[PDB]
Order: sequence, then structure tokens, then C-alpha cells
Amino acid sequence: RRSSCFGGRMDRIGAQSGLGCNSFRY
Amino acid sequence: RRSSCFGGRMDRIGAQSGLGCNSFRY
Amino acid sequence: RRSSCFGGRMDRIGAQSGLGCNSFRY
Amino acid sequence: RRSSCFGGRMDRIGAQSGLGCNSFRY
Amino acid sequence: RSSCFGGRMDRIGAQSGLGCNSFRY
Amino acid sequence: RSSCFGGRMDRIGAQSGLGCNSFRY
Amino acid sequence: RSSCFGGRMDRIGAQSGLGCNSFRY
Amino acid sequence: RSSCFGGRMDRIGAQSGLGCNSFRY
Amino acid sequence: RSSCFGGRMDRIGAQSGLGCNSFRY
Amino acid sequence: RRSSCFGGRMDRIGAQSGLGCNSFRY
Amino acid sequence: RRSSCFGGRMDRIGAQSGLGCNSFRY
Amino acid sequence: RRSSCFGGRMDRIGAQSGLGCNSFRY
Amino acid sequence: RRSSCFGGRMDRIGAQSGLGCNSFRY
Amino acid sequence: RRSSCFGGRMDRIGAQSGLGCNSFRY
Amino acid sequence: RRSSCFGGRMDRIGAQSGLGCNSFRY
Amino acid sequence: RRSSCFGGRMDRIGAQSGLGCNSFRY
Amino acid sequence: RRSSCFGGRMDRIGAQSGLGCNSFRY
Amino acid sequence: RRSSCFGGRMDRIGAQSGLGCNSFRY
Amino acid sequence: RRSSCFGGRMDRIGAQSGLGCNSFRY
Amino acid sequence: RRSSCFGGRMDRIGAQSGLGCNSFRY
Repeated sequence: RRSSCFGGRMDRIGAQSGLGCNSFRY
Repeated sequence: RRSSCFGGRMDRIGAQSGLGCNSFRY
Repeated sequence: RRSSCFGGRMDRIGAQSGLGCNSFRY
Repeated sequence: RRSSCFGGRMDRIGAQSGLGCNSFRY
Repeated sequence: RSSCFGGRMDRIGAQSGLGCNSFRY
Repeated sequence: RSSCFGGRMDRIGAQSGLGCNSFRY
Repeated sequence: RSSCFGGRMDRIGAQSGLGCNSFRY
Repeated sequence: RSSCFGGRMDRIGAQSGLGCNSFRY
Repeated sequence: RSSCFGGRMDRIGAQSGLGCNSFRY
Repeated sequence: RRSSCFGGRMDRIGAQSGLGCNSFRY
Repeated sequence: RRSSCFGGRMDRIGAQSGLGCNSFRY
Repeated sequence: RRSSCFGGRMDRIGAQSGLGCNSFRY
Repeated sequence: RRSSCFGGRMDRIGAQSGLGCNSFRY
Repeated sequence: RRSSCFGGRMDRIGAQSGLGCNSFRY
Repeated sequence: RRSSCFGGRMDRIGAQSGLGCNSFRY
Repeated sequence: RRSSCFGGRMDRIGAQSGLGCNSFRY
Repeated sequence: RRSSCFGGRMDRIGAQSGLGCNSFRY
Repeated sequence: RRSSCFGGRMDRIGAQSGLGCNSFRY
Repeated sequence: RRSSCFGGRMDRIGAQSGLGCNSFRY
Repeated sequence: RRSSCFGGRMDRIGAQSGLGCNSFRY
């Protein structure tokens, strides 16, 4: 039973990436 | 039973990445 | 039972990465 | 039972990384 | 049985950023 | 049985960004 | 049986961005 | 049985950033 | 049985940053 | 039972990393 | 030019009552 | 020029009552 | 130029009542 | 130039009542 | 010159009256 | 010159009257 | 010159009256 | 010159009145 | 010159009145 | 120049009431 029955996940995100209400200014 | 039945996870995030209400200024 | 039934996790985060309401100024 | 049924975890964080309401100024 | 979850349960997971506003007058 | 979930349950998952507004007067 | 889900359940998943507005007066 | 969870439970997980606002007058 | 969790339970986990605001007048 | 059923953990943190309301100024 | 009690360039003048005080409930 | 009690450049003048005092409830 | 009781450049003048006193409840 | 009781450059003048006294409850 | 050339004023306010971001609970 | 050349005013307000972002609960 | 050329004023306020971010609980 | 050219004033305030960020509990 | 050209004033305040960040509990 | 009771450069003048006295409750 190599199962992964989870609820939520956020994997393999790119560089300089925002995940929610993030302000950026380059 | 090599299971991973969890609830939440945020793995393998990129460099200079924000995870929630983070302000950046380069 | 090599299980990992947890509730939350934030692993393998990139360099200079913010995890919540963090202010940055380069 | 080589299990790791925990509740929360934050492992393998990058260098110069903030983990909550941290102010930075380079 | 409820091997690793069961019964009543509430908010479970990894919240990231909750109610940290910004003001500038 | 409910091997790893069952019964009543509520918000479960990875929320990312909740109620962090921005103001500028 | 409900091997890994069952019964009543509510919002489950990965929400990303919820109610973080922007203001500029 | 409830091998590693069961019964009533509340907020469980890794919150990251909660209610640390910023002000500038 | 409740081998390593059971019964009523409350906030469990690793909070990181809670209510440390910043002011500048 | 080589189990590690704990409640919370913050391991393997990077260099110059903040873990809550920490102010930095380089 | 006399301008006994007003004159020249002028901007918002009066009694504003309630400006930008919103309400939030999550 | 006389400008007995006003004149020249001028800005917001008056009795503001309530400005930017919001309410939050999480 | 007389400017008996006002004149020249001027800025916010008046009786402000309530400015930027918010309320929070988590 | 007379400027019997005001004149020249001037800034915020008046009776402010309540400025930046917030409330927190965690 | 019985003049009253002012900028702002809030006079003759009633009892139990709020003047900006005031919370009441009877 | 019995003049009253002002900018703003809020006079003769009733009892239990709010003047901007005021919360009441009877 | 019985003038009163002022900038701001809050006169003749009622009993139990709040003037800015004042909390009451009867 | 029976003048009163002032900048700010708060006169004739009622009983049990608050003038800024004052908490009351009867 | 029976003048009173001052900068600030708080006169004729009522009984049991607060004047800034004062806590009361009856 | 006369400037009977005001003149020249000037800054914040008036009766501020309540400035930066916050409240915390953990």
C-alpha cells in the first residue's frame, strides 16, 4: 500500500513564485 | 504499508519564493 | 508500517524564501 | 513500525529564509 | 478502527499567511 | 473501518494567503 | 469500509489566494 | 483503535504567518 | 487504544510568527 | 517500533534564517 | 484684487465625514 | 493683493471626521 | 499684501476626528 | 506684508483627535 | 471686524455622541 | 464685518448621533 | 477687531461623548 | 484688538466625556 | 491688544473625562 | 513685515489628543 491519500499539496513551484497575497517589486 | 496519508504539505519550493502575505523589493 | 500520517508540513524550501508576512528589501 | 505520524514539521529550509513575520534589509 | 483519522475534526493543514495586513498613512 | 479518514470533518488542505490586505492613504 | 475517505466532508483542497484585496486612496 | 489520531480535534498543521501587520504613519 | 493520539485535542503544530506587529510614527 | 510520533518540529534550517518576528539588517 | 475671505487656487474644502474605513470579516 | 483672511495656494481645509479606521474580525 | 489672518502657502487645517485607529480580532 | 495672525509657509494646524491607536486581540 | 474666519469646527454635539471610529455598547 | 467665512463645520448634532465609522449596539 | 481666526475647534460637546477611537461599555 | 487667533482648542466638554483612545466600562 | 494668540488649549472639560489613552472601570 | 501673532515657517500646531497608544492582548 504505497498510497499517498492526502488532502492538499503544493509541490515543485518555480523560482520567484508567489503563493498568496504576495507583493513583488523588481 | 509505505503510506503517507497526511493532511497538508508544501514541498520543493523554488528560490526567493513567497508563501503567504510576503512583501519583496529587489 | 513505514507511514507518515501527519497533519502539516513545509519541506524543501528555496533560498531567500518567505513563509508568511515577511518583508524583504534588497 | 518505522512510522513518523507527527503533527507539523518544517525541514530543509534554504539559506537566508524567513519563517514568519521576519523583516530583512540587504 | 480509524487507523490514523476519525471522529469530529476541524481545520487541518498548512495555512500560510493569515491576517497580516499593511498600512501606510 | 475508516483507515485514514472518516466521520465529520472540516476545512482540510493547504490554504495559501488568507485576509492579508494592503492599504495606502 | 471508507479506506481513506467517507462520511460528511467539507472544503478540501489547495486554495491559493483568498480575500487579500488592495487599496490605494 | 485510533492508532495515531481520533476523537475530537482542532487546528492541526504548520501555520506560517498569522497577524503580523505593518504600519507606517 | 489511541496509541499516540486520541480524545479531545486543540491547536497542535509548529506556529511560526504570531502577532508581532511593527509601528513607525 | 522505531516511531517518532511527535507534535512539532523545525529541523535542517538554512544559514542566516529567521524563525519568527526576527529583524535583520545587512 | 480684494478677495475678502477667499481667492486664488484652492482645493478640497468642507466637512468630509467618513472616508475609507472599511470592514472585513473572514 | 489684499487677501483679508484667505489667499494664495491652499490645500485640504475643513473638518474631516473619520479617516481610515477599519475593522477586522477573523 | 495684507493677509490679515491667513495667507501664503498652507496645508491641512481643521479638526480631524479619527484617523487610522483600526480594530483587529483573530 | 502684514500677516496679522497667520502667514508664510504652514503645515498641519488644528485639533486632531485619535491618530493611530489600534486594537489587537489574538 | 467681529469675524470668525476659521478652518474647521465641531460645536454643539449631542449627548452620547461619537466623533470618529468610536465603539459603543449599551 | 460680522462674517464667518470658514471651511468646514458640524454644528447642532442630535443625541446618540455618530459622526464617522462609529459602531453602536443598544 | 474682535476676530477669532483660528484653525480648529471642538466646543460644546455633550455628556458621555467620545472624540476619537474611544471604546465604551455601559 | 480683542482677538483670539489661535491654532486649536477643545472647550466646554461634557461630563464623562472621552477625548481620544479612552476606554470606559460602567 | 487683549490677544490670546496661543498654539493649543483644552479648557472646560467635564467631570470624569478622559484626555488620552485613559482606562476607566466603574 | 508685521506678523502680529504668527508668521514665518511653522509646523504642527494644535491640540492633538491620542497618538500611538496601542493595545495588545495575547
